[PDB]
Amino acid sequence: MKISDGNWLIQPGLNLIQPVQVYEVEQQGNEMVVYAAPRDVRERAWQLDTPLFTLRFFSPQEGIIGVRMEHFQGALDNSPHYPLNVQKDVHVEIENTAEFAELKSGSLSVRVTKGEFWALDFLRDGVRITGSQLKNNGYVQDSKTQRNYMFERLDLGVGETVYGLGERFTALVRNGQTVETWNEDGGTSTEQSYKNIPFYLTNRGYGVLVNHPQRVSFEVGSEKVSKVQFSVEGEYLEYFVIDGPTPKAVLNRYTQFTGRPALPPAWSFGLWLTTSFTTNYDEATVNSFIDGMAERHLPLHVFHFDCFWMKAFQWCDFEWDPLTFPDPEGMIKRLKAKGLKVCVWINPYIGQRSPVFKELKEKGYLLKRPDGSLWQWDKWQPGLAIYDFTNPEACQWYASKLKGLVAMGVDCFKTDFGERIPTDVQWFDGSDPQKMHNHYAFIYNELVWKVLKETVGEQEAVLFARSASVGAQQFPVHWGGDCYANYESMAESLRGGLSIGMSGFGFWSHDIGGFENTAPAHVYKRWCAFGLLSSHSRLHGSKSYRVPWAYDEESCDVVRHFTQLKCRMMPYLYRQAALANEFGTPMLRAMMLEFPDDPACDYLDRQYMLGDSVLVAPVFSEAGEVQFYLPEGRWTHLWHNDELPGSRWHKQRHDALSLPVYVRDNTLLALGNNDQKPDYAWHEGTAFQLFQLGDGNETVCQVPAADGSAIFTLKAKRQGNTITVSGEGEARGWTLCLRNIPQIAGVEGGTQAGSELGVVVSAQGNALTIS
Amino acid sequence: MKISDGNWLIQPGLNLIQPVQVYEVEQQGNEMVVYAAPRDVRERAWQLDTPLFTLRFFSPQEGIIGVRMEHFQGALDNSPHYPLNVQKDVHVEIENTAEFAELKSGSLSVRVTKGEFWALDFLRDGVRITGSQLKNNGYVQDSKTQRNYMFERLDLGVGETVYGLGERFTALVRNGQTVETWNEDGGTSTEQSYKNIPFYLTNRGYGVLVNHPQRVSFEVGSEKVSKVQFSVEGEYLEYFVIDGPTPKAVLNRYTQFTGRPALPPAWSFGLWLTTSFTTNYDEATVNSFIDGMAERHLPLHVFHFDCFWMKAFQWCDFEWDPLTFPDPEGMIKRLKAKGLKVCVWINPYIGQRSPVFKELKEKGYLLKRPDGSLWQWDKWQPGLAIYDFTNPEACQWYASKLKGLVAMGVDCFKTDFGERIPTDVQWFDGSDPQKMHNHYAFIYNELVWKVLKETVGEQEAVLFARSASVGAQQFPVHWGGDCYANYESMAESLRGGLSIGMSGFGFWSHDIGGFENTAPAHVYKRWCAFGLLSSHSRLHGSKSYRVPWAYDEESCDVVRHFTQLKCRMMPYLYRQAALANEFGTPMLRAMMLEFPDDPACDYLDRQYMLGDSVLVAPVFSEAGEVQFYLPEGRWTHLWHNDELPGSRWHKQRHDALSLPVYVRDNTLLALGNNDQKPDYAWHEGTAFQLFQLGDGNETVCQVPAADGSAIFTLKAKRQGNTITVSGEGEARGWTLCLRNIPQIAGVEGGTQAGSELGVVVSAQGNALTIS
Amino acid sequence: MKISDGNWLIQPGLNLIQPVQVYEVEQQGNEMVVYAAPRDVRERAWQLDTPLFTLRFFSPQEGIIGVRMEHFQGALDNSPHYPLNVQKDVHVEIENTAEFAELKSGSLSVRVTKGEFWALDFLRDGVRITGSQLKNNGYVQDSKTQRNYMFERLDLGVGETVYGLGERFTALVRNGQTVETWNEDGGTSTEQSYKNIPFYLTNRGYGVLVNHPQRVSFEVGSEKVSKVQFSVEGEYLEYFVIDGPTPKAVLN
Repeated sequence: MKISDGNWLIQPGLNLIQPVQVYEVEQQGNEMVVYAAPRDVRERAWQLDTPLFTLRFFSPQEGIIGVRMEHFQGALDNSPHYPLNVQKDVHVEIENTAEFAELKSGSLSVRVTKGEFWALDFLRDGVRITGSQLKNNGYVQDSKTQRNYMFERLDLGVGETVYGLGERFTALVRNGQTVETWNEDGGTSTEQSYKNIPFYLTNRGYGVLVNHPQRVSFEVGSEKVSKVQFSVEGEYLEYFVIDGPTPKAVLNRYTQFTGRPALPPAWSFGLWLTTSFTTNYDEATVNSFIDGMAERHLPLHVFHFDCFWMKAFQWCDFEWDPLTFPDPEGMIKRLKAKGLKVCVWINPYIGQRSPVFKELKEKGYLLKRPDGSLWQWDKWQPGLAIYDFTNPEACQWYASKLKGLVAMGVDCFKTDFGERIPTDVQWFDGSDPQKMHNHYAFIYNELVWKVLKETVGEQEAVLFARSASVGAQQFPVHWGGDCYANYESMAESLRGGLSIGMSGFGFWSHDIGGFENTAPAHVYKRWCAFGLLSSHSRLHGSKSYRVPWAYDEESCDVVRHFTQLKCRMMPYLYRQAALANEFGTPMLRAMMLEFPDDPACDYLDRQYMLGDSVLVAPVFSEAGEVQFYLPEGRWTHLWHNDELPGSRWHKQRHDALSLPVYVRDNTLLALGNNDQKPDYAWHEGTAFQLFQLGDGNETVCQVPAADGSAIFTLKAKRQGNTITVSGEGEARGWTLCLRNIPQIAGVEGGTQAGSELGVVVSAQGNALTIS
Repeated sequence: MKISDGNWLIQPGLNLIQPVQVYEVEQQGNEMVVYAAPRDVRERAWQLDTPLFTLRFFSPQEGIIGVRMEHFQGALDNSPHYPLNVQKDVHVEIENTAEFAELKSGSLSVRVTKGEFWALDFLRDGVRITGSQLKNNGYVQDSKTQRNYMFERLDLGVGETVYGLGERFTALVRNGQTVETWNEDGGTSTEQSYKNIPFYLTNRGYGVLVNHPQRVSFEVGSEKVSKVQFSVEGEYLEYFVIDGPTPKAVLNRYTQFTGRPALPPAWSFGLWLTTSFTTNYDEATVNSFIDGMAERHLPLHVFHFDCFWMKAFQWCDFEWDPLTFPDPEGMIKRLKAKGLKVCVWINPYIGQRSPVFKELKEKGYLLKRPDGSLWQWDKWQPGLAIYDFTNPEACQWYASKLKGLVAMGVDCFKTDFGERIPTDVQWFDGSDPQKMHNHYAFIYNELVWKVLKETVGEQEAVLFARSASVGAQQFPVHWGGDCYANYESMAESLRGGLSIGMSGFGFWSHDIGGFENTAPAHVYKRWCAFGLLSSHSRLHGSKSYRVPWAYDEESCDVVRHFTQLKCRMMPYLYRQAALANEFGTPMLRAMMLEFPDDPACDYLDRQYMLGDSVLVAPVFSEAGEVQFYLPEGRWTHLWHNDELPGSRWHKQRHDALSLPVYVRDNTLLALGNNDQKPDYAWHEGTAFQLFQLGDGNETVCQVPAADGSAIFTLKAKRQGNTITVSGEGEARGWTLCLRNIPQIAGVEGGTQAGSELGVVVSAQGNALTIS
Repeated sequence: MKISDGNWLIQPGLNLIQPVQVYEVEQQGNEMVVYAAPRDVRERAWQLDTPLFTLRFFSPQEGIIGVRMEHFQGALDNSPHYPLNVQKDVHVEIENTAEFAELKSGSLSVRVTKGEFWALDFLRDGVRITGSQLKNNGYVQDSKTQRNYMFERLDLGVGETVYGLGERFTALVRNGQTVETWNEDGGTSTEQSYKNIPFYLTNRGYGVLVNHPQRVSFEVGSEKVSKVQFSVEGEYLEYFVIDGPTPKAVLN
C-alpha cells in the first residue's frame, strides 16, 4: 500500500501518473469540468499519446463542494451508494478567466490556477485553508498485483488537529495514525473498530468526507507528515469538503447532508439492567432481581434479556426456550404492570442447529456462495449463515417475526454483530460485495427501524446497535462493545465515545462496570458514576451479575444518589437531546467543540462536556486524585456550591460519593421535582437555578415538551443590582434558586426563602423583579 | 508483521508459544534465572514434550534492570554489539520466597509471581509503574516465511505519554504511531529518519531501551492500545528498564550507561555560513561574500565548503579541483589570518570516476559482494562504492588522508550520508550485515573523531553529522537534514530537534532559511530568529545563496541583532552545555522536561525551553500572532522588561525584530560585554541580571571557564527588604542589574546607577548588601 | 492422504476436529439424531464458538443400521445415487435414558454412551462386535489443497479377517492392504481393478457398506492396524452396517 519510499524515490513496480498542467476548462450547467495532462501540452506535438485526468467540481449543498477525479469512464459502478441528500436548486457562481478558474458556493470557493504551475486551493471568503499542491494527486498502477489505486493528499498548516474517523479507542488526536476503514469485530483494545465511517474534521472549521463504501486507506501524520492522504482502489475518487466557522456548523451541515439524528423517547433515558451473558437466569431470577432492586429503593426503568433467551446453538430462531420461560406472555405482562419495560437481543446470523434452517434454505432466503452453495464457517454459532436482506421475501419474513415479537410485548431490540460479513459471496441483487460489507449494517438497522416505526410509532422508536455506517445516525443508539474492568479500559471507552460523538452520532452508551472479568469495587463505583452522567446507562456483564448489592452497600448508595441526580436533571438533558436532533450537535460534546478557540483544550480526553453548560471530569485513580482544566469563567459545582476561577488547571481529591462536575457562569439551569421517573411533567413545579449572572448579561432557558418542542421560556436580565425575569409559555408553579446569594434586599411578586444553596423564590406569576 | 487480528483471533499461519506458569527459579551469583512453561507442569505427566522459556534478570548498573528472554541457545551471536558500559561491582538484592521472586537494585525492583497466575511487575519503592501481564510475552513462528519472532508488551496507565525513538518529524507524542528503527535517507517530510535509536521515555519517570542493533518493530498506541509492543526477529530478546523520579534522572542514567556527550569548543557556538550546494562558487566568490559580510557589520566565525570543493563525479577523492581552487593552502591561510575557521564536507562513499578507484580496488579496501565482486548502484555518484571500515588498512588510509587535510588547515568535517548501507554483502570481518547497517554510522563517526582528537585535540574536536546510532552522543553535533522553506517545515524540524534532544543527544542544529526552494522573506526572518537562539546556527542552501543581503536590509538588521544577543548570552549557554556534558541534560530542553509535574505541557511542541531558565516561542504566522503557555511564576522578557503572570496561556503579536523570549522568576542570569566574538573572557566585566528575587529565596550562578569548570560563583539571599550578594572565585570588575527596580534605598560597597532596564550596581569587591 | 504420522503426532497442515462429548439427543419419528461437540459443553461458557457434528441413525431395512455424520448441511448433493431399496414400514425401537442412547432394529442395536466418555458400539443381542472409540471419528481440513475430508475408523478384534472390496487379484485376505475404490483398466496383474464396489465382510458375521459412488480411500491393516479406516472427500459420511450370524445371512 506504500506509495513513496521516502522523499526522493518510490517503491519498485509502481507506475505513477500525476497531473502537472491544466489543459481545458468547461462549464456544464452548475458544474465545472477540468481536463488536465501530466506534461506540457501547449504545443501541438505533445497533444497525443498521453493520459488525461478529468476533475468535476459541483455543489450538492450550500457550503459543501464535491470533487470527482476520473481516469477511465468505462468501469462499472454497481449498487449500493451512500444515502446522500442532493439539492438541485442551489445557487452557485463560476468565474472562468484566463488566469484561474473559481467555483464559489455560499462562503466557500475552490480555485484552480492555470499555466505551468498546477495548484488547487480551497478559500473561505478569499483566504486559503487547505488544498492540493503539485504532484500530489497521482494515480498508481501496481504490476505485482495488476491493480490500480487513486490517492489524494490535502495540506495541513501549523497546529492542525484531526478528529473523527468513527469509533476509535486510540488517542483522540488522529495525527500519526494509519487508520483504515473496514468493519471488524476485534474488541475495543485493538485498533479495529466495529463501526467505520470515512470522514474527518479539523479544528480550523473544515471537514472532509469520502464517498466510497469500499475500503479506504487513510494516512494522517504518516509519510508526508505535513499532509493527510487518502487512497482507494478503482479508477475514480470522489470526496466532499464542508466549510464552517466552527466545528459545530460543520457537524450541522454534515447531519443535514447525511441525515438528522432521531429523537429517542423520554423513557429511554434511564437505567438499563441485563441478565448478563453466561449467567444462568430464568423467570425466578428476574423476579428476585427486580424485588431486590425495589426493596433497596433503587429505581429501575428498563430490563433486557441477553442472547440466551433462545435455545443454545439456535440463534437466531425467535422462539422462547420452553424449559426456562414457559409463559413469556405472562412474564412480560407482569413486568409491564410493574412499571418496567421489556426489550430483547437479536442478530442477523442464524445457526445450523435449528428446525427452521431447512425451511429457510428451501425458500432461498440465505446468503449463497458464488456457484451453488451456502456460506458457513466455524464461528459464533455452528454452521453460521447470514440472512440475505437484499431479497424482499426474507425481509418480509423477518419483519413478520419482529411484528409478532412486538405484539408479544417487546419494546426495542439489541442489534448485535453485523460486521463480519464475507466478500467472496454472490448477493441476490448482484451488488458489489466490497461495498455491501459496509452497507449491510445500515440495511439491517434501516429494516429494524422501519419495522419498529410501523408497529409502535416514531416517538417510541429506539434501538441498541453495535455496528454502524454512513447514515446510521437516523437511528441513534450505540454501545461501545466489549470492555475490560480497568481504568485504562474506561479511558479508552471515553475516548471512543467522544470520537463517535464528533463523527456525527449524537447518542452513545457503554457497559458500566466492564464486560469481561469482575471489577474489584472502586473501579465499579467510578464507572457507575461516569456512566450514570451520560446519555444512557447500561448494566451488562459477561460472567457475573452487574448488580450493586453484589459488591457492597456503598455501591448501592452511590448508584441511588446518581440515579436521583440524573432524574432531577432530566429536562436539561432532554433539551440538549432536542438541540442535537435539530442542529446535529452531539450531547456528549468534547472540550474542543464547546471552546474551539482555546488552544488548551486541543489535547484533552480524560474530561468531557455534557450539554452546553455542564463539565464532568471522571476520576481514574484509586486515591481519588484528579486534575482537570477549566476554561475562562467562574464555575460552580452542581451540588457542592464551591467556586473556582477559570482558565487554568486544578487538582482535587474526591471520595466515592463525589466527583468533579461543574457549571459555567451566566447559566440558568432547570430541574424537576421528581427523582424516581424520567417521564414526569417537566413544566410542573420546576426549579430553575441561577449561576453567576454578571451585570449587563442576558440568559435564556427553554424547557422542552414530550415532542421536544419548547413549552415555556424564561429570560433573565441583570442591570446594576436589579434582576428582572420574564417567562412565557405554559406552566403552573415554579421556583428560582439564585446560587451563592445568602439573601436579597427586595422582591416583586415572588415569595422568597433561604436555603443552603442560596435563595429560593417561588413565583406566583410570569414576571418578577429582584433588587 | 501483524500478530493479533483483533482481540479474539490471530492471523492464519502464526504459531504462538507463550509463558503461562513459572516452573523454576535459580540464583546465579548476582543474576536471577526463571524457567517457565506454557502449560501447567505441577504434575509429573506434563513435565516433558513442551518448550521452556528462560528469563535472565540482571543489573548492569544501579537503577537499571536488564531482562533477557531466550528460547534456543544454539543460535549464533556475531559481532557487533552496542557499546554498553557494564559494572561488575553493583550491590543487588535477591528474595526468593515460596510466593514470589524479587530482584531489587537501588530504588527499583522486579517482581515475578509464582503459581497458576503468571505476572511480571516493576516496582519503584514497592509501587508498580509497569509490567507484563499474562499471555503478553509470546514467541511467534511464521510458516509462510519460515521465520521466528520475539515480541514483548509493556502496560500503560492513564495519562502515559511516550517520547524519543530518535529523530522523528511526526507528532511529538508517539502514541498511535507504528514506528520502526531502520536508518533510511528519505528526507524530513517522510516518517523515515536518518538516525534511529531504539529507546523511549515516559512522563512517569521510567525509560525503556532495546539492545538490538538489527531492525526493531515498535507499536505504540497501535493494536493493544493500552500496551506498548516491541518485536524483533531471532530467538532472544534483551531489553533494559531505567528508573528515576524525573525524566532528567532517566536521561542522566542513560547517558552514563551509553556514553556522556562531549563538550564542543567555545568557537563552535557561532554563526556558520556555507557556499550552498549547486551554486557556482570559487575563491573570488568566497572573498566577495566575506568582504560583504564584514562591510555590513555582520560578525562571522565559521565558514564551510560544500560537496563541490572536489571534482564532479569524483566524490570522495580528497583532492582540490585545480580549475576552481588553484592554491587551497593560500586561501586557507588568508581566511585564518582574517579570524575565521575552515571546515569541509566528506562522505564515506566513493565514485567510479576517479583515478584512485583502481588502486583502492587493487588494495581491496572496498566493500565486496558475497561471491567475488563489488557492490555498486545508480545513486548519488555513478558506480557508488562503500569504504570497508572493518579492514584496518582502509581505516589507516582514511586517517592518513584526513591528517593531511587537517595539516592543510582544516578544522572540522561534515560527515554526510552513511545510512543507505546494503544488506546483501559480505564484510571483511564477517559481521552480520543487519547489525552493521546501523553500526556503520557509529564506526565512521568514531574513526573521524579519533582522527580529529589525535590531530588537533579533545578540546577543539567538533563535527557535523547527519546519521547517528546508539553511542554517537560521544561526538555530539547533529544536523536535521533537508527541509523546505515553509512554516510547516520549521515546525517539523523543531519537533525533530526536541525528539532527538529527548533521546540522549545534547546538541542539535538545523539549516536556517530552508534547504530546498527559495524562501519569500518573512519565513526567512523567522527561521533566522529561531535558529540563532539555538545551540548552533547554520546558513546552508541548495540552489540559492543563504546570505541576508540577498533579500533585503531588514533581514541583515535582524540577523545582526540576534547574533549580538547570542554573543552577549554566551556564558549562560556555555554553562548549560557544561551541565549537559556532566549530567546529560540536553540544552534544547522540551517543556515537559523542565516541568514534568505540569499536565499542561504534555502536548506542547511549538515552543521550547533554552537552558534551565529561558523560554522561547518562535512564531509561525505571517501576521506575527502567536500563542504560548507559561507555567507557574512571573516571567520577564529578555530585552523588553515586561511582566506577565504565569500558569496560563497568552497571545501576542510581534514584529520581525521581536519574538516571545522570557525568563522565569528568581533568576540570576549572566552576560558578557562582548557582542562580536563568542571566545572572550566571560569572567571579565561580566553583567549579572537579577529577575524577581522573592523574599526568603536563594539563587546561585556559576560562570564557566574555557574547560567548562566553574571559575566564579555568586549567591544572592533576600530577607525582608535587604538582599546580600556574595561572590567567590576569580574575577576583575563586574556589575549587577536588578530588573524592574527603578531605584534602591541603600548600597554597601557598590556604585549604583539607573538604567531603562532597572538599577545597575558596579561591584568593587566580592560582597555587597542592598536595602 | 495420510492423516496420522505415527501414534503421537500428525502431518503438518492438517486441522483435525473430532467429537469428544455428546451434547444432545433427539428422536425424529423412527430416526435418532445426536448433536456432539469437540469439547466440554456442560458449562454455559463453552456453548458457543465451537463446531457441532450431527449423527443420524436410521434403519432402512431390518438388520441394517445406517449412520450419517455431517458437519455442514449447506453443500450440494447432486445426482446420481446408488439404487438402494428402502422400506418405510420397519419396526424399530429407541431407548433414550440419562446414561446412554440405544437404537435397536431386529437383533442388532447401536449404543452411544453419554457423559465425559464418548463411545459408539454395535451390539448383536447385547454383545459388542465392533464400534468407534474416542477420537476416531474426525474431520480433516487440509490447507495445502484447501480440501476437506471425513474419515471413520472401526475396531477389529483378535482373528478378524476382511474380505470383499470387489474384484481384487491380490491376497484373498485384505489385511495390510491400502485398497482404493476407483475403476481403472490396468489389467489383472496390477492392483487396479476393473470393477470396484465399496463393501467389506468379516468372518464374525457383520458387514460394512459405504454409500459414496465417488472415490473412497480404504485402509485395512495399515496405520491404526487394530482398526479399519475409510475416508472420503466432502462434508458428509454415510455408511451402513449389516448383521447376521453367518456371512451367508449378511450376503442375503
